Amino acid sequence: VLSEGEWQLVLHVWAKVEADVAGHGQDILIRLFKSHPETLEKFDRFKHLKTEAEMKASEDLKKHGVTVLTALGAILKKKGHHEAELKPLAQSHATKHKIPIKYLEFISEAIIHVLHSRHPGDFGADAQGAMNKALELFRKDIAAKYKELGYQG
Ligand code: HEM
Repeated sequence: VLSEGEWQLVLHVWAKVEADVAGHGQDILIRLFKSHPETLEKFDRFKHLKTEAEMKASEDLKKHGVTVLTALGAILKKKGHHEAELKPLAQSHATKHKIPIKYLEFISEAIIHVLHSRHPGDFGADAQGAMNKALELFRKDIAAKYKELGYQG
């Protein structure tokens, strides 16, 4: 359970992300695909992209980065009370997209790296720890729905 102070650190940096949702979404997905190429293979939509420059040039990738970060921002702003938001996302990711929980750990690492690069003054160690706690809570609650559905592993 995050404390109020931890949530304030999370949402303070997140309000900065929202100034350029699309640039953040591109940077996070590109870092994910470069750091963990098995993730790119899950996207029929993107798996034709073979270089970082091709990834940066893809408008469709930039659009999907916005989709992803808008869903995550709506979850963070619930401060843990996010059951209604996670149901459909766990269901699609487990049963349609076939995304292991581990790959959610990988995207969490990419989010934290990009927030540290773009917002160092608002993303000191206290805020890095709080965001890590918020993304761990996200993964914990998604993993429980995966397990219900027979996909935790
Ligand atoms: C912060 C974590 C993530 C969030 C908030 C998120 C959010 C979303 C949203 C909102 C959609 C569109 C609606 C839906 O299908 O449920 C989507 C689609 C999708 N996501 Fe995620 N996602 C996350 C992580 C991942 C990861 C790690 C992968 C793969 C490694 C992944 C793979 C996909 C795929 C394959 C689609 C369908 C893309 C298409 O063909 O249109 N997601 N995601």
